Amino acid sequence: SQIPRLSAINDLHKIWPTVEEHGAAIIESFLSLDIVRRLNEEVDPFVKIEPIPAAKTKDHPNHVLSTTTRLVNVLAPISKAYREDVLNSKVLHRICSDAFHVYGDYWVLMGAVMELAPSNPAQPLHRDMRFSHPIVEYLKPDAPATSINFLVALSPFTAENGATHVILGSHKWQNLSNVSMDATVRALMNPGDALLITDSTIHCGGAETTGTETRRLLTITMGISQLTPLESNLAVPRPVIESLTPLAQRLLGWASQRSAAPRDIGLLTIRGNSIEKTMNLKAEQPL
Amino acid sequence: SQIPRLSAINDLHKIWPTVEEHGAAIIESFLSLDIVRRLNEEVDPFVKIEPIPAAKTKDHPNHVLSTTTRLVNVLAPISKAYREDVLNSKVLHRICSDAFHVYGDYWVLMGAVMELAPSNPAQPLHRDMRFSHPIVEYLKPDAPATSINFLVALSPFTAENGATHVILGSHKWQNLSNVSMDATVRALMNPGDALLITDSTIHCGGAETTGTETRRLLTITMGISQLTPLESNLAVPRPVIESLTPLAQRLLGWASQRSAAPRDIGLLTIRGNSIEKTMNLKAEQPL
Ligand SMILES: CN1C(=O)c2ccccc2NC(=O)/C1=C/c1ccccc1
Ligand SMILES: CN1C(=O)c2ccccc2NC(=O)/C1=C/c1ccccc1
Ligand SMILES: [Br-]
Ligand SMILES: [Br-]
Ligand SMILES: [Cl-]
Ligand SMILES: [Cl-]
Ligand code: NI
Ligand code: NI
Repeated sequence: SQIPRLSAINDLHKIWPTVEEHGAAIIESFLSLDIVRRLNEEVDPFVKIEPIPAAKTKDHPNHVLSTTTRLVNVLAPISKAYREDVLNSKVLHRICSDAFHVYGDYWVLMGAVMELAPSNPAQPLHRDMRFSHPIVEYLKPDAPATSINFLVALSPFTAENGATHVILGSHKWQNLSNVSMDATVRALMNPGDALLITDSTIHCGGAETTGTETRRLLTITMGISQLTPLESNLAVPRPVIESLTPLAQRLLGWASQRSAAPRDIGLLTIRGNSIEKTMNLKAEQPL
Repeated sequence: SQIPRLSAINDLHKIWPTVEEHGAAIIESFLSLDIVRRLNEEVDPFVKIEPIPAAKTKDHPNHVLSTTTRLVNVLAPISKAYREDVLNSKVLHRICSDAFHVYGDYWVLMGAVMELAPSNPAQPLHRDMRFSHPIVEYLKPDAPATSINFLVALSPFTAENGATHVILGSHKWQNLSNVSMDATVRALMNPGDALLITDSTIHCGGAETTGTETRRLLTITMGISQLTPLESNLAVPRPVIESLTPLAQRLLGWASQRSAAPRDIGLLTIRGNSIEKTMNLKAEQPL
């Protein structure tokens, strides 16, 4: 059976329950085509200048991604559409608050644009977070998901051009001897549609088989504020940060965070006060 | 039987193995009396001006600590002795690399001076991290410790003045029906001695029974770089940060971090480069 498809408008309350059951759901029109167009236009140049993932120039090379893959993260300074429209997505925030209520506050572990070159091979079937957060492998099997991944199509996802594979129900698997491409279904998606998976969903990028098509996606890993992001916004200029909403500032680690503990003592606090109170960080200041 | 006592000089390799077995160890002369004297002198005024833990002025009040308790964190800007001597402690770094090798890089979750007023009541028996990191409760029982706590005496720890209680072996307990003050032994310590416990060691601050003695400690929670610190150094001036060693900068979240994954892709990275490379952060620059 196929990946459940849900409306961002009509089925909002059904999205997280669907992922919790099946380990994957397609959110049709997660981003409007206007937001996709502005996002694509803004990141275009940064994708073109991005070297190979394991470039000898990098002191944090990515040895896992194929040499044809280009990944651009820390999108806040690059993209007005990302910092304003995506970081304040009503649909994203409803799903994340549904997903992470047991733990507390959530933030962006990584927002990245990925462009796959023609003839990009299929990724091995995997769970995310295993190259950055070894801790997640030590969580009890039934522990609520500590991160989820919105794979947003920025170009068409087809069977031919390497649309994502998922194994439905694999987020609940402990024994992995049944892991095979035989067990997968595809995320066929229009630009702005999003495939939502958990950190336990077994999945992979598909094989690009046309030899002509370039596939692009926005991957948003949302995780509990108790886990360290893969990416830093420490070098984002304060003018850009102060142009954001307080919620967007929190998602980029420019605010203190709270756990769901009844008498929570907080994260990234400064002698009982928040980052934002201490540094007198203003919000929604046009540049 | 009593908490094992070890020399910082002679028994360095024995410290972590001792804690892994018994859940607690006393490191005699962890800090020299000179470092304790300079630390005490530097934090003295900040302890005196610190309001009650749950002060109505705070947007992150601590509702757990007794009203008599004063906790001062983000010590880097306050204390030269902390930022230089403590953050670069050869003994601390050997123990942390022994403790956290399975996970990867570690950093400071919180460095805090705590002063307990005369007649401070005993804390309830507890595990640390339960008011900040709900995630830790979902770790498999046998998961390696993701944080440890150095409770460094800055004044004498006596049975009379509320020396820490620990239950030896309690870091391996799953059933907690045997938790009682009957099962505890005391950390009797001279200034500069440290009680080392894990996030699973059942322990409590003791009852101050003299009505005259003020007890002070430096608590250093060291944790894997995959867990978010309780405290932020985001507001520490760049001059102070650039006065530190690269290792000290990493411990305060002013560097990218690495996991122990064979093909680690890193934490707090910026398009495959480190915070320190990106921002051209210099180190060991006198003010
Ligand atoms: C390596 N790797 C990434 O770089 C990555 C990229 C985008 C979003 C999350 C993410 N994290 C991963 O765990 C990851 C998985 C992965 C596995 C197999 C093949 C290629 C990737
Ligand atoms: C509340 N609380 C703290 O504030 C604290 C202080 C120093 C170092 C770590 C730390 N984290 C805790 O988990 C904690 C435990 C705790 C439990 C019972 C009573 C009083 C404290
Ligand atoms: Br993909
Ligand atoms: Br104590
Ligand atoms: Cl790839
Ligand atoms: Cl207390
Ligand atoms: Ni993946
Ligand atoms: Ni404690």
